[PDB]
Amino acid sequence: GTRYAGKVVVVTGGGRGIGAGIVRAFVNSGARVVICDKDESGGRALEQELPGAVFILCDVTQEDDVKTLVSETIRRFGRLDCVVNNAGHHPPPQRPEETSAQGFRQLLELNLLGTYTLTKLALPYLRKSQGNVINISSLVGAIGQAQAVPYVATKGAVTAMTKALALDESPYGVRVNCISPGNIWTPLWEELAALMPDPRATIREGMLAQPLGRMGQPAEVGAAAVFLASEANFCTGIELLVTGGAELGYGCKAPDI
Amino acid sequence: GTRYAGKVVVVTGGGRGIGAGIVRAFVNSGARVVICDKDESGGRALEQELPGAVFILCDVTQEDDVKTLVSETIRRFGRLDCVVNNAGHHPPPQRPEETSAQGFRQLLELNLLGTYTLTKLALPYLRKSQGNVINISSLVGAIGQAQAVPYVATKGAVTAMTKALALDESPYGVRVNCISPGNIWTPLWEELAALMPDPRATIREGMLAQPLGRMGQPAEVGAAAVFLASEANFCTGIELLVTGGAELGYGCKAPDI
Amino acid sequence: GTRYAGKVVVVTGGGRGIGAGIVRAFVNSGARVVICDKDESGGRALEQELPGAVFILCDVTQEDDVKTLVSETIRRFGRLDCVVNNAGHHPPPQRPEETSAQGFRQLLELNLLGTYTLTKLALPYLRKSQGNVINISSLVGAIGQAQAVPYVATKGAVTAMTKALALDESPYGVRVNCISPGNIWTPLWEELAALMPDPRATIREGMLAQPLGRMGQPAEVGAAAVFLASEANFCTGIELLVTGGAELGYGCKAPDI
Amino acid sequence: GTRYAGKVVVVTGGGRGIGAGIVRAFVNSGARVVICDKDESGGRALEQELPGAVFILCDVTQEDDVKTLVSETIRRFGRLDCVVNNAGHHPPPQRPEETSAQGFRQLLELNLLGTYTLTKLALPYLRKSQGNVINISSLVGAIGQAQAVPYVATKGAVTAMTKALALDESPYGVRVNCISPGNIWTPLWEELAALMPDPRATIREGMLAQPLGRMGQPAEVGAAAVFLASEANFCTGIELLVTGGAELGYGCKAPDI
Ligand SMILES: NC(=O)c1ccc[n+]([C@@H]2O[C@H](COP(=O)([O-])OP(=O)(O)OC[C@H]3O[C@@H](n4cnc5c(N)ncnc54)[C@H](O)[C@@H]3O)[C@@H](O)[C@H]2O)c1
Ligand SMILES: NC(=O)c1ccc[n+]([C@@H]2O[C@H](COP(=O)([O-])OP(=O)(O)OC[C@H]3O[C@@H](n4cnc5c(N)ncnc54)[C@H](O)[C@@H]3O)[C@@H](O)[C@H]2O)c1
Ligand SMILES: NC(=O)c1ccc[n+]([C@@H]2O[C@H](COP(=O)([O-])OP(=O)(O)OC[C@H]3O[C@@H](n4cnc5c(N)ncnc54)[C@H](O)[C@@H]3O)[C@@H](O)[C@H]2O)c1
Ligand SMILES: NC(=O)c1ccc[n+]([C@@H]2O[C@H](COP(=O)([O-])OP(=O)(O)OC[C@H]3O[C@@H](n4cnc5c(N)ncnc54)[C@H](O)[C@@H]3O)[C@@H](O)[C@H]2O)c1
Ligand SMILES: O=C(c1ccc(F)c(O)c1)c1ccc2ccccc2n1
Ligand SMILES: O=C(c1ccc(F)c(O)c1)c1ccc2ccccc2n1
Ligand SMILES: O=C(c1ccc(F)c(O)c1)c1ccc2ccccc2n1
Ligand SMILES: O=C(c1ccc(F)c(O)c1)c1ccc2ccccc2n1
Ligand SMILES: OC[C@H]1O[C@@H](O)[C@H](O)[C@@H](O)[C@@H]1O
Ligand SMILES: OC[C@H]1O[C@@H](O)[C@H](O)[C@@H](O)[C@@H]1O
Ligand SMILES: OC[C@H]1O[C@@H](O)[C@H](O)[C@@H](O)[C@@H]1O
Ligand SMILES: OC[C@H]1O[C@@H](O)[C@H](O)[C@@H](O)[C@@H]1O
Ligand code: NA
Ligand code: NA
Ligand code: NA
Ligand code: NA
Repeated sequence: GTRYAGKVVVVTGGGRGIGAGIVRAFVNSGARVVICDKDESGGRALEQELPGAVFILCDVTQEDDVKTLVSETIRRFGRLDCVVNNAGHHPPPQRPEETSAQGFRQLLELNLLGTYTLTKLALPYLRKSQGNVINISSLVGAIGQAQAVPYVATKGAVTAMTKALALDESPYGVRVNCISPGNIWTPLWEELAALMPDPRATIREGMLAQPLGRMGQPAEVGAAAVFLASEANFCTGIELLVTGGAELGYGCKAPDI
Repeated sequence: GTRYAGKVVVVTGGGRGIGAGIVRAFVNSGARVVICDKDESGGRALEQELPGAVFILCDVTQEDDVKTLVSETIRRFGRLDCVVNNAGHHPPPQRPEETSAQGFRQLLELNLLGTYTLTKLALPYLRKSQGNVINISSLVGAIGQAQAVPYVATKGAVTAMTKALALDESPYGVRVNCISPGNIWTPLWEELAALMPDPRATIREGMLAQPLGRMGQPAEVGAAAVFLASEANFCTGIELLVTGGAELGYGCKAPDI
Repeated sequence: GTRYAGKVVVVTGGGRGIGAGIVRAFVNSGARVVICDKDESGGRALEQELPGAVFILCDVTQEDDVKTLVSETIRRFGRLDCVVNNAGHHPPPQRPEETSAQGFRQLLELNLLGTYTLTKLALPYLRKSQGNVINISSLVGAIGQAQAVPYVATKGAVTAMTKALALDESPYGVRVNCISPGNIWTPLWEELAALMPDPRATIREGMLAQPLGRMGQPAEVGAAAVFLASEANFCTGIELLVTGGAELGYGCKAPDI
Repeated sequence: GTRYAGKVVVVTGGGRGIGAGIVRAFVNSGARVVICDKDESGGRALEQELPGAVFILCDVTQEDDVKTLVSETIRRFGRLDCVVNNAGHHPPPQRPEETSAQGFRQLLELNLLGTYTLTKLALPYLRKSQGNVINISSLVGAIGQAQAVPYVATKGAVTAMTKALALDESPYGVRVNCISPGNIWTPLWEELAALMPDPRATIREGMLAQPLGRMGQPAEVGAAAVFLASEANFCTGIELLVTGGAELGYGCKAPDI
């Protein structure tokens, strides 16, 4: 309850799923948390539930929303120590020929440029506090995924951007790291599975993609985020895998012709 | 002179630098090559110089230019076997706070979406020929670079997109690979160095960033591209490093406090 | 003080350096710790200093020493939750032609087979407790190091072995992870630097190999180990980098000929 | 037929499987090849079949055999340009608790130290010719494999050793690279499958572990080796994946508990 006491954290997309798990983990570590989300429902309830968390409506694709998010965080709490760029989306499975450049641009706006924009506006305050940035990327940025060309590209960009910014901000004492989750059971996972012919079979395949035989939990991503913020003082530019071992070994991906 | 005989290759940004080296390597392997570039000067001369290469003016950020590039390649040569997505740019060094979302969008349009667009329009023809895609990414997508947040992000996206598309096109027999060059001596390298306070010192630092103690040549990237196209039939989704060992070992990147 | 309460941890090479930092971190988390070392001096003092830590003399290259280490841990504390395989050595810099197969075998015995042997003897007890294995590898297993062919090979083996065992033990609920430190200021670092022509210059080069501009501390590796043991329940087979960003960007490793 | 004309290549384990494919590829490129193998049957026949290849009986675990291999290569052909360290073995699947330290030592002797020993004895001659080293590692050194702790560890060591030696030999102009094959259809693959309850099912699983839906061929590893030797002059310390995409995407490796 004291690992991150006295610190102020902003979590984007904090109203449900991984983001809400990260919010809870930081509150449990003693921090004050600003929950950013484009939707009011989950985040407002979380603000009522958790002493030490407050909700600010903010769409990270809207630069003026993000400017207000940062200025209100500083006005209300007087410092900013950690930004967790969690807001993002995975579209339904799409074959490459079914994608469009305009859909790709829109997904880049959320998954990549929203992370870029908040980070940029927050960095002057993170420099003052020797704070840190945590980006939520994805394992599939590293290893690929089927029927997800735009999504995979956006997460490869987030992971690479994390390393570039880590280099640039290292002289100023600001660490920049990312977490790459694998299959985490969240409302997005449940929504995507419900679109499939056999949702239950899709969910079973998702569980068995991990050597551990289950999906991950938001709380497990949250613990990884609290570690990076509060105890990983010699880590910058890392990609922390929270995947249950999905990237390990041979599997079903499809004699020598 | 026969490793890729009878095949038809499109090289974007083929008028100078790495692209021209790739053009030359494919012509030397027996292929017919379409040189795409937004600038006429280098590519037109290359078409006069090389029997088997022709020049088509085409800005890869302009979807209708790219549509015409593909339709003219098919009209003139009757097949398409390999697309090399080489067109790209590295801006001058820029501190993160000096970047803009709009500059970032513009660089994504070239380095990422131009590659996406040509690949999409070419894939129906590559399926017919069991052809392949070669994207020119960058080592710094993998390891980061200072003062280059947008550039690094675009190359992380290209490398990840390569793996996603490799998965999607594997059932159709179309391989998708990338080359990640390190420091290659090209007109872009020379132009960026000339902007620096001490261009000669910048160039010396660039040479010594490699264990091999020199920069790479366009011809060396070209040989790697010809290998991927013509002889790497069990390679898909790989990132072929052509970096002189820059990613190896400890170096100068900046007692325990 | 409660994150790992009630748990029992064995740390090899725990008498000084990173190992002692790991011992301290686990004691501070509420665990009981068995300090294994081949030398009595540091570990015996640490046992007097820390309530909750005890010292067992044990050379991890001697199978019967390791058998007794495990049986005494169980006899004295009734369970085993975590094994930290930290014992290892880095020889002085050696050019490849100055190495020997017999020196290579000896270093494999310590850095690789000692880790293998303790893990094997501990796994029946870790299965009962759903415990975990933490191996201390090295960044240079991943990126290489000059004048260290045998050492680098042993750490590449440890990191790979970690992933293999993670796969094998996943059905039994036992996680297997590794930490790859970069330059950590330890008595070994100080001893190796003292052998060099200009020890102070060697130490300065070591600090500047990190974007953060300093070396790491044993306490920072220890915090990473406590995270992996106590809060990383969806992590198995990962390589957690604790390197200060040394693997990022271009540096001094040595125009196109 | 001229890419590697006038050059002299040693291939260990060249009598069958991948090694024989590499021998054939180098002969087809114009090189003279010394086939090293511990067994006479395949290699002697290959020497009769291929003008430009000769067979030398040599067990790479026996230092005096390897000394004679190098001295006879120089005596008979007057130079040495490339060493391909292909000899190696994969034991039958073994659960971790079924392995032994002594079995692990024996596999290290072949897969790791045999590569080390030939490389060491060859390097004085490779320096004179600005030649290169190609080690045959494995994809599973990078991603792990089930029931193969010793094997995986040996290949992680080979890949890491490749990078270390690349650093050390870069000032002398000698490149050191590795190839990491995935599932390649070889007599070893066929022998291991025949040990399983349902060999045909094991082979089908092996094919489907690749997005390409087949296993690789020795000839495909051979083409990769010829590329590294003859045309990859700015590549050193790389790991060239010849895996059919097995490392890409999610698969079958085994809702959030
Ligand atoms: N669930 C997984 O398996 C998984 C795996 C790897 C990575 N990720 C990443 O984790 C993050 C969270 O995923 P999730 O599964 O929890 O998703 P989710 O859809 O359950 O939750 C996302 C939250 O972000 C909010 N959000 C979306 N767009 C926003 C915007 N423009 N501005 C502000 N808030 C916005 C949503 O309203 C929602 O509350 C995403 O970046 C995702 O790419 C998820
Ligand atoms: N030079 C290096 O060290 C280096 C290193 C790693 C990666 N790369 C990548 O290699 C590629 C080539 O780089 P280079 O150094 O040869 O650059 P360059 O600037 O010398 O050549 C690039 C060529 O692409 C053309 N081009 C640019 N924008 C275009 C567009 N919109 N449409 C069509 N053609 C366009 C240019 O006119 C030029 O002829 C780029 O993708 C770059 O990111 C270069
Ligand atoms: N210091 C670094 O920069 C660094 C970097 C990366 C990895 N590592 C790894 O971290 C680990 C600890 O390194 P360190 O710098 O603290 O070294 P150190 O030499 O300061 O401490 C090592 C400890 O292990 C003990 N030990 C050695 N051989 C042993 C054996 N056979 N049985 C039992 N105990 C034995 C020593 O007596 C000593 O107390 C090693 O595995 C090393 O390879 C260190
Ligand atoms: N087959 C695959 O799927 C695969 C995948 C990845 C890596 N590899 C690696 O490729 C290499 C070749 O494998 P393969 O499948 O062709 O095996 P193989 O068993 O079919 O052929 C190996 C050859 O090496 C020889 N050899 C073995 N021990 C030797 C020794 N001590 N001295 C000299 N020669 C010796 C054998 O007699 C044989 O001719 C090995 O290093 C293996 O680990 C193979
Ligand atoms: O959101 C999904 C996902 C999964 C793994 C990742 F690493 C990641 O970043 C996101 C997801 C969920 C459900 C799905 C269902 C079918 C197909 C794809 C699906 N993807
Ligand atoms: O274009 C450059 C570059 C270098 C390495 C890469 F891997 C890459 O993709 C591109 C470059 C050139 C010259 C420079 C000069 C100063 C700073 C950065 C520079 N970058
Ligand atoms: O022990 C050293 C070391 C450094 C980095 C690592 F990643 C690692 O595993 C071990 C070390 C110390 C001091 C030195 C001094 C000179 C040369 C090498 C040296 N190596
Ligand atoms: O030799 C095998 C192998 C496979 C993939 C690799 F990447 C590698 O280095 C070696 C192999 C063959 C057949 C098998 C059959 C069952 C289990 C494992 C098997 N392994
Ligand atoms: O909807 C799937 C899961 O999403 C998670 O974020 C919630 O914490 C779980 O209660 C829920 O089962
Ligand atoms: O401008 C730098 C270099 O660019 C390369 O693309 C050209 O082939 C070289 O002739 C030139 O020296
Ligand atoms: O010897 C170098 C360093 O080693 C570390 O393990 C100790 O904790 C430090 O007190 C010491 O300065
Ligand atoms: O035994 C499996 C395969 O091994 C390869 O090395 C041979 O070239 C093939 O003819 C054979 O089918
Ligand atoms: Na509240
Ligand atoms: Na022409
Ligand atoms: Na004590
Ligand atoms: Na012959």
